[PDB]
Amino acid sequence: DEDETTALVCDNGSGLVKAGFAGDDAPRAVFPSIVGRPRHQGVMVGMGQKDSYVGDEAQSKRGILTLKYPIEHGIITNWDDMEKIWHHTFYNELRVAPEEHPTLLTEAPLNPKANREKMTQIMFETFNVPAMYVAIQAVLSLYASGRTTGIVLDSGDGVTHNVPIYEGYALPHAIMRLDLAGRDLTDYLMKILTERGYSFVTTAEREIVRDIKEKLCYVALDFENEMATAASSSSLEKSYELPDGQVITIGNERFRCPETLFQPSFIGMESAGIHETTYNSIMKCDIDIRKDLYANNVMSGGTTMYPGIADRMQKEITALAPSTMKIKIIAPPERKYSVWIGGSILASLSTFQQMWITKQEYDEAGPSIVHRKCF
Amino acid sequence: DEDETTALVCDNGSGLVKAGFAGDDAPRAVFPSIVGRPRHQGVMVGMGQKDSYVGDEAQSKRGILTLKYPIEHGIITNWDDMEKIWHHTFYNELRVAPEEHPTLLTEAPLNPKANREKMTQIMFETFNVPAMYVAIQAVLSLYASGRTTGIVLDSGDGVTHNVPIYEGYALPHAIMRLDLAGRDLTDYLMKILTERGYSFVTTAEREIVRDIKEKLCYVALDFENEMATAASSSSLEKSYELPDGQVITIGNERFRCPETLFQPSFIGMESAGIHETTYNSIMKCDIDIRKDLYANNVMSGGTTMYPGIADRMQKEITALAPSTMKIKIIAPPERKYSVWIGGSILASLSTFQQMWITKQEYDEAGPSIVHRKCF
Amino acid sequence: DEDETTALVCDNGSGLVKAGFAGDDAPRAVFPSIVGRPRHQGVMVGMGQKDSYVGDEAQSKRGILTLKYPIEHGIITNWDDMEKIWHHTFYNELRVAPEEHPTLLTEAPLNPKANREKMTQIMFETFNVPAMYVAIQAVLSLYASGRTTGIVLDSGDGVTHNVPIYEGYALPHAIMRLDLAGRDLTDYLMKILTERGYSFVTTAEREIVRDIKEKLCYVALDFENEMATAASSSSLEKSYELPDGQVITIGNERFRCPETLFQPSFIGMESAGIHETTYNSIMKCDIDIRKDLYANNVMSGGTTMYPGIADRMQKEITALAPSTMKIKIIAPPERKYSVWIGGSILASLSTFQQMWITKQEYDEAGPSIVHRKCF
Amino acid sequence: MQALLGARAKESLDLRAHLKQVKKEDTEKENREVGDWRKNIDALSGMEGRKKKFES
Repeated sequence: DEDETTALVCDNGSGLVKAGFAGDDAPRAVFPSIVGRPRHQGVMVGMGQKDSYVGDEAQSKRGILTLKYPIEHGIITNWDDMEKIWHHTFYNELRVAPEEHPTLLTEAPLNPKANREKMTQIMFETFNVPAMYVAIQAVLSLYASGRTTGIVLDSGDGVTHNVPIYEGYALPHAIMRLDLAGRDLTDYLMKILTERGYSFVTTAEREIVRDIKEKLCYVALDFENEMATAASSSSLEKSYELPDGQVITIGNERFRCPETLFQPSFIGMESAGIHETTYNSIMKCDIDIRKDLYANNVMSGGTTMYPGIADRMQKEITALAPSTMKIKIIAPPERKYSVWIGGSILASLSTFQQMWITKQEYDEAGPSIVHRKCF
Repeated sequence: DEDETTALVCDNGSGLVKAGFAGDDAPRAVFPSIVGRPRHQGVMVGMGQKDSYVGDEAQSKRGILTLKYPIEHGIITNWDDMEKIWHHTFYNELRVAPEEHPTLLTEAPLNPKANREKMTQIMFETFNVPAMYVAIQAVLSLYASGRTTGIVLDSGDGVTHNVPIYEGYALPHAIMRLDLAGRDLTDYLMKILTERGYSFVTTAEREIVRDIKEKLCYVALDFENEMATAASSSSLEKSYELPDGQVITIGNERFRCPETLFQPSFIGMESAGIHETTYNSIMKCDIDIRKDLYANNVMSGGTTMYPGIADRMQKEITALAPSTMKIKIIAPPERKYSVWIGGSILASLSTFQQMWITKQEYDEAGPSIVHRKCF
Repeated sequence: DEDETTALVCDNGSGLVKAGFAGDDAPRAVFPSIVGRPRHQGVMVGMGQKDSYVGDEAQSKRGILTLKYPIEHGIITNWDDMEKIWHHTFYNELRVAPEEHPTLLTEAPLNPKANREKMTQIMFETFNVPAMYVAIQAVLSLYASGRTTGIVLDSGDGVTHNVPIYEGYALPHAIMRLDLAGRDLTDYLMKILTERGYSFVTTAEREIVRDIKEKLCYVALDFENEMATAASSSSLEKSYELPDGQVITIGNERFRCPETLFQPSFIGMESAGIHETTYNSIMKCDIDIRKDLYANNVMSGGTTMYPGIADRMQKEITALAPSTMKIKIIAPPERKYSVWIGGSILASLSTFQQMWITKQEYDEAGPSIVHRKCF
Repeated sequence: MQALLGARAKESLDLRAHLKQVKKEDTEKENREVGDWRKNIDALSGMEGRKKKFES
């Protein structure tokens, strides 16, 4: 199935796991970060039926399953479900045995330390991986984009990291991590759709609202003007097909939900939005750094695909920035996946083959070693 | 005497009782659920003549008997008469004493507990069966049909069950058990035929009407067009031969009686009818489980032989159902006998041999054990 | 009956409508949200009779009526029936009507907005109300309870809202709406009473099982210990008198129905129960809010009349809550009536006299005005 | 691109033909209850003489 003894890459978020091998430009498969379990009483004998479902299995049989996500707000807490997702990911779909391949995993630098320690431990103790390396999603985004400098807004499912990097160096005092992500936008949409008469509360219903957002939503370049017409006419409405033949029609809610990115107060968060975080990450850096960060704002991850987002962000930051200065956004088509690609790039660089924790150093030190060896 | 000690299988309804051995595709014999008793003074001596008759004996000698049915709306109200029926069914006719074989009986999943408990008690205490298992009728319908997913609507003589099952699991919150059944259709026909000039009130008369229904009645997929002609012309009437050579003809009443399954008000019942209960069994399930239940309406039990019932049950559901969605009725030849056949299938599964109540566990726990071990 | 143009207050649910005039601390009368219709053909003449019956008329003549409820989960689906109920409520029994009085309505914060738009149109165009306001049920519960802060569990008939309020302000990001209410608890009870041999299907039967729940059921502080005894001994059983002189004897079903509040899985709902739901409304608020919401768990609406609810809720929240913290519960005798009572308080507060929509603003803007002027 | 849909088709055919198989099993292992009987007759071929009993 694979023709090289290369590194493996797995970007594990609170939404989905993107997994494949180092040297490619795409994951072999994307496995949702889900372990599903039946919530109903069985009645038929000898008709199979599993006790639990993993990844794509969990979504395929979801009609009667409650679906749980092992990762919350950027970190892994249900380490047991992570090991099952990984076993499936590696052995059934990537068709690899990590014992024979070094593995690269990712996190955000302002996430809690336990995440990198448990991810490292699972790969060394249950998979016997010869080596490990936990990467920075912002680093991977800059490699994928062809940059050494910029502000990376990685749009996670859990959290948004917001980090300035200059000439390959971290500028950590200027990181503005924000507790606003794709799962919060999804929760907001469940509540706004309730206002319109469509109640979405169960797992199947929650998965649908996420799917509605992905297909119907946008941010808009100008929220107030967009709402002035969206709130006044059916001409800005779009219908979504619910998987039972019924439809839901959504109007200004189509953008009011993504608007939370610019207005986090919509979900109860105290924040001025993603353009404030971008701005402060530049502003808190020295003036001989700022010129290069203004010219290199980097969009990575999901939400970066919303209509109006690259143009809106450039407008929102140039509005806060000084005049004369050029404010620019980098937003490649390798959207929602460029961080995976960055994983592939880093994992396969010759400059990175000395960065690995080996299964010698790990066995001698234990998982706390990841804090000294990765970043 | 048998090649193997397989379970005896018997489906005890409010209408018919059917039995045979596990592993075959048909019951050996069918009996009415009847115990008969003379309603006349004997005058000749040495005429044989029993104090009570069972099953086919009761029906064959019915000219001077009053006939009683021990089962009503799916449950046994007279266990003494069922004891007589089981002895006749299993030992006199299949020629197997339950003492040497496990016995598989059946009941609806929302069938009152006293009935599943009494069936367990009698087979263990009066027949000394070595093991028991009371099957879910919907499960057996699915086993006989070759389905794991669908709505089992068993429209029998006793009760219509309406249960949604997905991937071998029940969705109990969506079961619409309804007290509308084939026995009511028979009594309605006795009354409507009275209106036509052919009164029916006695046991013999009821058995004639049940025979008329079974040979002459139908549902009509489009009853409005069917009655517009049937109620206007003799060309739509069908003749029936009565036991004494009389002939009765029936016109729109021929389908108006079965129509009660869709129009329950004809017998004074407050109900939406079987097509709406099928609809709600589907509609009350999660949206990722309805797309499969709409495509799998599973017909079972008796009354399913009326021409037009499958098409009449698919058209009405389609009318209630969302557009785009495919609505499909499954109405196999294993109709009316599907529960018995499914019983045979369940009994022979290797995985089902771990489901039996033994005649050890039974005495330690008592008959309430049926709720710990069966369902 | 009245000598002043006081505001009228109506609390309209899927159960009953509580109604009376502002300034009172109780409704003047209760009007079941019912329209009854005969399900039988009339034979006698000179019998009076109605084409349709409402409220208490509908219940008094119910022996031959089918009884329908115009409201589902807080939404009016049949407003023509509500206008008949309201006409009776106002002109026949309360002896007050919107025509000569301003009117306050009670609603949930996420009640579909279209529902307020229609009720607004009806009171202004059918009943000619000079002014309107639609108030939050949680607000009304807090005024009636003597609080400005707390989690209000408004326990409706078809839905429970669960909204945290602090210092008079909504904390909407922490609303944990649950599709579980008093009408669903009734469904569980009738299914388990069906298992005991007492099916409840038709209208008269539906009303009886609701009445059984209200008079016999309770939650208790400890379900498992209550069941260990109730499932073992007749000393925990109670016989309820049915309308025809027969009785139903109920054991642990007496508490299993109410228990669905703590165990929603009993009716097929994917939920951890009202104490977890209350816990999350507190726990998702900022930590300097949390202490005041833990000290103010407010029970309102219906089902809170179940014995042991104050203790069951306080103990479960305390178990979920951080240690040191004091968890307190409010469960006043103004239960089930506190939403109506709060409506009276709010309608009459001097601070609220300018909060009314006049029938000037209404016609200039139309019914959608409620979305801008009320909430 | 050719293996995944193949596997899905294998699973679907397995479930359907397997419910067909479990029911056809019951059909084939027991084909005795779907049989019949000879139902012979005595017919009293002796319309040349009568019987000994007092009733005859």
